[PDB]
Amino acid sequence: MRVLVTGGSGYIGSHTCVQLLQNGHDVIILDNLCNSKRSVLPVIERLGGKHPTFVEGDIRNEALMTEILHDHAIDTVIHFAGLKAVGESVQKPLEYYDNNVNGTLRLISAMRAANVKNFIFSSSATVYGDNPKIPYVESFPTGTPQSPYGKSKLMVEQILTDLQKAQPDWSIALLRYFNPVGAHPSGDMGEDPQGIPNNLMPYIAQVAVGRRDSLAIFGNDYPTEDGTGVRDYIHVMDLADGHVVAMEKLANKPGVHIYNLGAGVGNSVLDVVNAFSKACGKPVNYHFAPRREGDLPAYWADASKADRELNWRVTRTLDEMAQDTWHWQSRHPQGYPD
Amino acid sequence: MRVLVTGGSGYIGSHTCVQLLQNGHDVIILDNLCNSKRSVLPVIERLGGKHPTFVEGDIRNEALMTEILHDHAIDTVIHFAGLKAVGESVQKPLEYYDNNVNGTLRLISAMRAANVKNFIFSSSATVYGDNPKIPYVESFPTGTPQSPYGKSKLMVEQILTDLQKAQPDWSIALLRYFNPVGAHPSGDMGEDPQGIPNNLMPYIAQVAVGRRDSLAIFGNDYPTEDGTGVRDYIHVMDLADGHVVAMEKLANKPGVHIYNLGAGVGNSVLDVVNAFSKACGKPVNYHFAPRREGDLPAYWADASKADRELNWRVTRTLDEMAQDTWHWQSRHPQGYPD
Ligand SMILES: NC(=O)c1ccc[n+]([C@@H]2O[C@H](COP(=O)([O-])OP(=O)(O)OC[C@H]3O[C@@H](n4cnc5c(N)ncnc54)[C@H](O)[C@@H]3O)[C@@H](O)[C@H]2O)c1
Ligand SMILES: NC(=O)c1ccc[n+]([C@@H]2O[C@H](COP(=O)([O-])OP(=O)(O)OC[C@H]3O[C@@H](n4cnc5c(N)ncnc54)[C@H](O)[C@@H]3O)[C@@H](O)[C@H]2O)c1
Ligand SMILES: O=c1ccn([C@@H]2O[C@H](COP(=O)(O)OP(=O)(O)O)[C@@H](O)[C@H]2O)c(=O)[nH]1
Ligand SMILES: O=c1ccn([C@@H]2O[C@H](COP(=O)(O)OP(=O)(O)O)[C@@H](O)[C@H]2O)c(=O)[nH]1
Ligand code: NA
Ligand code: NA
Ligand code: NA
Ligand code: NA
Repeated sequence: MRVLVTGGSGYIGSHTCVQLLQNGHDVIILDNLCNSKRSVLPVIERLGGKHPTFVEGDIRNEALMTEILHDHAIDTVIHFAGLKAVGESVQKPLEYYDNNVNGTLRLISAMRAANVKNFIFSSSATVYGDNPKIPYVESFPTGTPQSPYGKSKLMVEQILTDLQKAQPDWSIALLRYFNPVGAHPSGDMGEDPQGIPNNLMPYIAQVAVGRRDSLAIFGNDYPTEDGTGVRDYIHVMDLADGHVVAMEKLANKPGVHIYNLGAGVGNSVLDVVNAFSKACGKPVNYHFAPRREGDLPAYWADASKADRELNWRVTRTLDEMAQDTWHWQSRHPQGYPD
Repeated sequence: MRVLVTGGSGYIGSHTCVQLLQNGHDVIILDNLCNSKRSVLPVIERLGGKHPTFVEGDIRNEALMTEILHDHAIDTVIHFAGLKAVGESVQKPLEYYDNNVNGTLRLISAMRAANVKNFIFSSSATVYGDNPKIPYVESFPTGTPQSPYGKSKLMVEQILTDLQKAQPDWSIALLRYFNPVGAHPSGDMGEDPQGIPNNLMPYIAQVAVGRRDSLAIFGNDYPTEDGTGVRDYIHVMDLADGHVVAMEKLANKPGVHIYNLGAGVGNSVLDVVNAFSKACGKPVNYHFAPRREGDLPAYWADASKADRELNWRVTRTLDEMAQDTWHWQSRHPQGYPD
């Protein structure tokens, strides 16, 4: 199929592009480079084994999106583009609503204009809000996300749902992500955050590579087995594969298809730390710090629906997640070149 | 004060502009004329007793909004501009999210750019969602609106709330409207809907003027005293006054100030019909039809907060609402001239 991958040069999108190309799809990447570099492009092509077309541009530019869509006879769109720093979202709400809410709105309006009706959206477990029932199941009513970031995702899910009701020929997949970690097994493609990493894995990795002193573990008094927060970690390669399957199986199948994409099990902060120390060959330095504002103690996905309906399930392990991350971090300590 | 009134040429905004001018404020009206006519302008000036500046333009145009704001040294913004046909919103969701969500986002981003930090937003009782507890109180957590229109309003309230948290010097009033009816007592300014009116009052008025056959009363089997739906009707003049007070009293008072603006009591469809028959001097023709999709049986506002904090309360009656409406309808059967 002809697929437009917005945010295609970023973390999850890069890996997704590789798997898409491996599957022989024609890929057009759209990215504004606010959080990624052109240097990942040749890596995508090499690992994907096929050239993906790249367009530098912004999802907010409806006219350009329309042009791209038509120009490339796109059949389906995978939408990864947006902002995702939770804390920053609290500080700069407008930029989040603009990039995420308006950004998606501009893109789907362009789709309408171009007659494209298959969409895959990068959603989030934040949409469940403060749900005491774990694991989280797609059948659960959404809650109230605590940050502007979380809210922006839930708002987009609602807008897409309304759009589908109004244009019932559309196929829209709402893929709810949990905690994506890992890197392509080659060690040549991975997460390349700028500045202080907000997520656990990359932070640990930077401590391990020697850039940082100690990992601050946010809270050690939660009602979990070891007192640290528990999450559902998923290897970016499994996530990428889930996207290829969803795209292939849902294209032209009218409806709003919601799926949690996660491993279906929880791991604590210590479990992750331990796996990484094991991977890197040295004990990762860490200390206990106060709980992080707005954090939930524990949650993980219920991934039965994706297994059942798409025949998709994770295959990589937590150790692999840590190992692949360390491999990338260590092979490319400065990330992608400028 | 110097106030920018978006949607100023529409129903509620026109009346608000009149009262603002009467209070000696300098008013700048911004409207795209998608649901109003330039012919209301001279009426606003005449009834307001002072000239309001008018700019034809769109809230979505951030650059223009910014320019206006600066050019006119605006101190505060009253935001009435947006789309509000509920049924159409279900059919054309994108236009609603764009005009309402993105439209407000563009406007407040322009405000940021221009250093304007006082805002008044036209909110809605739809934000309470399907709340069984009536009357509705500001202290109630919001619910889930059933239409794209309802959702767009709640999304804006959330975005504004986040904005205020991030720029705590801002003063933002979330004015939740219930069922605005009536017309300026002069009979020369009123609601001028195009095509079939969606709301009860105007529909009744068109039946009365002879344009329509019979009012279809949506449902007669609700758990209400007479079996018809019950709502909180508020005279547009009281609503207008509430806006002047809110603007004057909340300017430069940091926070998110939420107030329901309603009469605080409920009236059924039959009560409204009866009041109008009385006003127009002839029995209004009507029949019972099936319930309207998504309608709630009964709800009204709890307006104690506005009374207490702003010393504001309604003063016009249901009869006045009907009378003023008939007066306008009858004096100007073709509405505002083209
Ligand atoms: N739990 C969660 O909510 C969860 C977990 C991770 C990622 N996600 C979502 O998955 C998506 C991909 O995440 P990621 O980790 O790859 O992040 P990322 O920052 O690496 O990728 C996003 C890409 O979008 C691009 N971009 C940003 N705004 C843009 C715009 N306006 N126009 C064009 N390009 C733009 C960036 O330059 C970047 O290459 C995002 O939507 C993210 O919010 C959600
Ligand atoms: N229960 C409720 O939710 C409730 C009741 C009535 C009205 N309201 C809200 O109050 C406001 C005023 O309502 P009204 O009855 O006066 O409606 P209205 O249609 O008469 O007024 C809206 C005005 O906004 C203008 N407009 C629309 N989109 C615009 C845009 N993108 N840029 C510039 N101008 C634009 C229209 O031309 C019109 O003059 C609206 O926001 C409406 O949704 C809410
Ligand atoms: O420097 C860090 C980053 C994260 N965490 C914890 O690691 C888990 C995952 O955090 P992350 O921010 O990566 O993603 P989230 O689960 O919030 O989407 C949570 O329990 C966080 O409290 C931590 O202790 N230190
Ligand atoms: O042609 C109409 C319009 C409205 N209504 C009823 O009148 C009340 C107010 O309807 P409206 O659409 O004006 O506003 P809402 O309360 O939905 O905001 C509700 O009980 C509607 O079911 C009716 O019976 N016939
Ligand atoms: Na429809
Ligand atoms: Na670098
Ligand atoms: Na802040
Ligand atoms: Na007319």
